[PDB]
Amino acid sequence: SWAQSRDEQNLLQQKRIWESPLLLAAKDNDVQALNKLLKYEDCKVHQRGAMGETALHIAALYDNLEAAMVLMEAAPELVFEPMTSELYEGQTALHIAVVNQNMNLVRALLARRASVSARATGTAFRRSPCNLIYFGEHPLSFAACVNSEEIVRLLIEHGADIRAQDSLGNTVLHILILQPNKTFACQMYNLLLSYDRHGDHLQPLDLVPNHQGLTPFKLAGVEGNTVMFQHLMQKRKHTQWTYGPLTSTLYDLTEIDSSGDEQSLLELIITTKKREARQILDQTPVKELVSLKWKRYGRPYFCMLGAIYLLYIICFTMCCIYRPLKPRTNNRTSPRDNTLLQQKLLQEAYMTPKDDIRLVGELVTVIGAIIILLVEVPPFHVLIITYAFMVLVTMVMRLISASGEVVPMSFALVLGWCNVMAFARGFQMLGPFTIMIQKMIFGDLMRFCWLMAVVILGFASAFYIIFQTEDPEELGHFYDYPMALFSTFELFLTIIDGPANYNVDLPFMYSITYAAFAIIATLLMLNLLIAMMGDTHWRVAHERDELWRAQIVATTVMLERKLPRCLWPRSGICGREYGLGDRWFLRVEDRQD
Amino acid sequence: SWAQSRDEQNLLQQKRIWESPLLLAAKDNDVQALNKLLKYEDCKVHQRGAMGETALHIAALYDNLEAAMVLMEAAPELVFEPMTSELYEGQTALHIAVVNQNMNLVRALLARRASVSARATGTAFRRSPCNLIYFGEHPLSFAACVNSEEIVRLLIEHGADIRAQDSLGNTVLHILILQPNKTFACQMYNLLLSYDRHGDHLQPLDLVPNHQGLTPFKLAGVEGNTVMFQHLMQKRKHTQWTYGPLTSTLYDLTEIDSSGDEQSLLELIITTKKREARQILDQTPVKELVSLKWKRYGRPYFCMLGAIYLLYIICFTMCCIYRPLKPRTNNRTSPRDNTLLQQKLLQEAYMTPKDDIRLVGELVTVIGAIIILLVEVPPFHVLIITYAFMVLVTMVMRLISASGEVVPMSFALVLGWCNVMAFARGFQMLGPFTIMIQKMIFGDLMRFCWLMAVVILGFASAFYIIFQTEDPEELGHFYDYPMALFSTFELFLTIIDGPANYNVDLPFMYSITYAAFAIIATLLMLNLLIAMMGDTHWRVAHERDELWRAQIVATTVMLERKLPRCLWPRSGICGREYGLGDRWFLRVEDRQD
Repeated sequence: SWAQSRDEQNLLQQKRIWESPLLLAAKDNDVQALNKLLKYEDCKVHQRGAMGETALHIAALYDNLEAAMVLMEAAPELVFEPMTSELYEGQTALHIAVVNQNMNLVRALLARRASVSARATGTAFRRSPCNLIYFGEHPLSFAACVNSEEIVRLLIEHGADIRAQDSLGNTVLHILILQPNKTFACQMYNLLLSYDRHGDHLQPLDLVPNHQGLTPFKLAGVEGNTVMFQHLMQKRKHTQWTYGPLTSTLYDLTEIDSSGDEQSLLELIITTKKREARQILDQTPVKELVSLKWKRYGRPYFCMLGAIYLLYIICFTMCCIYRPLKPRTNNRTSPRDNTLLQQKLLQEAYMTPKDDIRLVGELVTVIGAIIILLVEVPPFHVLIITYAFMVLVTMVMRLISASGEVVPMSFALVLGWCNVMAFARGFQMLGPFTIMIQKMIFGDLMRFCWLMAVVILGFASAFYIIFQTEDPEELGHFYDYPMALFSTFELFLTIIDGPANYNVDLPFMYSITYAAFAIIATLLMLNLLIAMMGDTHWRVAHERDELWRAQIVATTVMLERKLPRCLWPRSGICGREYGLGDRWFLRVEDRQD
Repeated sequence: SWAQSRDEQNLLQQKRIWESPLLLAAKDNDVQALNKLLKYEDCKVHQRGAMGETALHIAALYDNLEAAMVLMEAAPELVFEPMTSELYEGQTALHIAVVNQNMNLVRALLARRASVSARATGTAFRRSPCNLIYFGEHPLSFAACVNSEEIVRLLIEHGADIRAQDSLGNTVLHILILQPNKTFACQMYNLLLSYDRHGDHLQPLDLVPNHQGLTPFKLAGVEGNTVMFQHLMQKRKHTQWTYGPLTSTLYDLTEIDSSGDEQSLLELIITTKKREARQILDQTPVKELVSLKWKRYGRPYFCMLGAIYLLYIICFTMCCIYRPLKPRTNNRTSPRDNTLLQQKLLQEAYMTPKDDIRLVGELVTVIGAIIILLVEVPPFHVLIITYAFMVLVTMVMRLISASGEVVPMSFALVLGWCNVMAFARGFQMLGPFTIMIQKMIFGDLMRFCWLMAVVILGFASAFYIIFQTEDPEELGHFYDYPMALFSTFELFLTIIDGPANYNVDLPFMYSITYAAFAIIATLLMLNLLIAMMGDTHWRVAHERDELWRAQIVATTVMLERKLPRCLWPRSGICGREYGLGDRWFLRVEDRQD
């Protein structure tokens, strides 16, 4: 809707230039038409367009070098003119001549003393999926993005401050990484770091964060610009001796796995929604860390948590398959050939001190339940926190001592068991299968359960109307509509045997309909779900160890934020005694090929 | 952990050179800084690093030719200096100058009379997956591996003994095969066999075993260096007449299928854990043998064993489906609507001489059981040896004459039957299906049963808590927890019909949970196993006849070690009468294309 308002504003600008004789003469450089229009008669030069145009902006935008030469004699001060409002705010013609790769008015605007500190604070320049581009505010940032090297160099030779920022806090190095051209923009990164002359006594342009606190090295990791990222590692690495085909290189390891303000590089690789930024994990200075971090101190510290969780659920259940549950001494003959039960769940009979051992084993879960919430005072926490509710619920179900106690118990038990699926990630060749289950359910099945619920609410609603006629004493598959859904559900998954009596005849509309149910659902709708399962399985295993590797890291940093020090040293060997400084290093070796 | 100790030692060497002014001057060839440091003042030259450095080692290692020229005037005897300890033991600068492909100090070290017999016995040179390289001890072996031909030739012209060995017994030909460059290293194999001048009266360098007894021809087969292997067959073959497009070539067949110390080449191709070394079996002098060895004398000798095994198991079942087993005259009414039985297994009633024919047929298995153990006094022996236990167990179950006799009987029978799966390998287009079953179970299923046991110990543990309430007289799927696992197990494999009564109402938490069991397991967890089956099936049949060919050979040599001679001639025709010698040959023909 706003883009239409961008388009409604845009054509109004075209109708505006169509009516003004100056700006329509500013479309094409008809200089003989201009000098009759400009030099002879007295025309105002502040003819504003639909959003703040001048003729000086138009000839700069439609590549009229020669027409703007006439404009410089007539307009000495329209260089000092920003574009006005609502898409272009603070844009001048110094920006515009840069965007069209040159004009040599570029040289003439500075010969008329243009302002290179002009900030393009418009909406149509701000970072958005609405704009198809993003180049910041300053024309120096407009210079570096379009890959025009000498045009950049001219701005250095007129005082364009490299250390400028946008509203987002992004400097000119941050804009170069955000461009979709990756190799084509990498050469500017070397040229613009040739002009980092002083550094302003701290962070010499390569460590300056934005408003959200992002160095361009880490932001390169966030966007996953892999080609740029290898080029920034060339600066970071500091090679030691080389031994023929061997190279004892030494990566720097400074912003990777800190405990800083954003706590890592690695979590920022995880917590973005950009799927493609996880390609960095195959790159060797990061790939070596997460293998070393997981091999020693990662994997056995995980399984030591994993061994505790198995003994927890076995204990639970041991205190959940043994339940008090007297024989039925209460109200007897309420099930008149009807809802059967005889246990009724003992009130406070906590005698027989085998039950005191059970009372010990019950308290093992309860104390362990509080620990999980003492962890989680702030896709698998949603298992274990909902595990932590139901253990607390089933004790409140015992302190109040109500009746409906199995209904939180069954949520508690199977999610307690199915949460050790999460522990199968640290047992390699079992990792991404848990990723596969998440890919089936929230990726394919929940956008397919809307298809199965259509069919199943037809036939179950159908069969209730067919078997409204019959005595459900024979053929009790559809005695009522609530279980009719459940009864059709496993005919749909080929479990219930198919309702057939053979003592009496069936009604005639049943035989057609349940046969039509068989064709449309038993072989067809079921197997088309299986091919969706069979499609995504081949999608995962073709990228297997990748999503295994992404599983390890996000597990690892999550383990670090909830485990203290003095049991975990920060990986990579230290400095200051081997004599480089507080930067902590790790080395890696390679053959040439 | 040791690699960190390699890295902790490595940076300490960097801090060591950082503090010493001589070695830091030995980093870059600042000769004007050196002559003030060396020629003017008196500096010791035995400045040892963190593991035994000299400045003579450093300039040799960081490619300072000119700095080492100053070192030769100052240090006449540091050429005679090995690297000291714990990674580099016995390494001198004569080794180091070789590794950097030249220095012409290479010529000058021998001009200072360097020792080419120096043995690099360090840990960081020994064969390991910790080291990324392996080049032995002697610098002649360091010369040939880096593919520097004239630098090799210089060592011949100063007395480098080619016949030297490492601690492993590997000569210089063994190192050339172990390099990952295959074509790039093959040219050294011709050049170094140009200098096998005498041969030391026996094994002229091409038949010298190591400490584990490996000729380089056979070791080429063990590592599967296929490109090198074809080049070694060029030496072995001895071509006869050629007839236009025909070529009556004649491969040598000496170390392939011996009865020597390592009993073959072929078993060594099998019993390595290297999967890729079985690529040799497609190469034509070996591919022709195993086809000829299996076509005649391989296949019908296998099926003659296979015909015996079928009549064995048929005579096994014949004395196992007829069992003595009286009617129940003993304790009657112990199953109070409970565990039923009426046979109780007769003690010693061996009358009715039809049973004596059974007593004959029982002794057929027992004698045949001892033969299998008389074979196996020292993945399918584990079938037949466990077959051999249970037949012995079921006779000890008869001599003691105990009761629990069917429990070893059922292990005995189905593994007796399923061991003739192994006999389907010699019946082409049935071979690799038995390989597929091993690929499913130990390759995919046992790294997936840990996933199924998670789900199945939830829901079976769940349903026991749901159906703790109910009378199990109706709906006896879950009367107890031990059979509750078995009852959920075939709901998981879509066998048991789904527990549904329709006389009474079911408990409410059942209907949700068993429906949730249906979604997560019946279509989802089951079919994702099937796609794993459907993945590896396409992996096997794409490489079908390969793993069929590997199946034949490992079957064949296993048949040779347990069958004597005078029924098996060693294949390939003989010599000494056709006039070449004791080497036994086989010929093969080919069109040009």
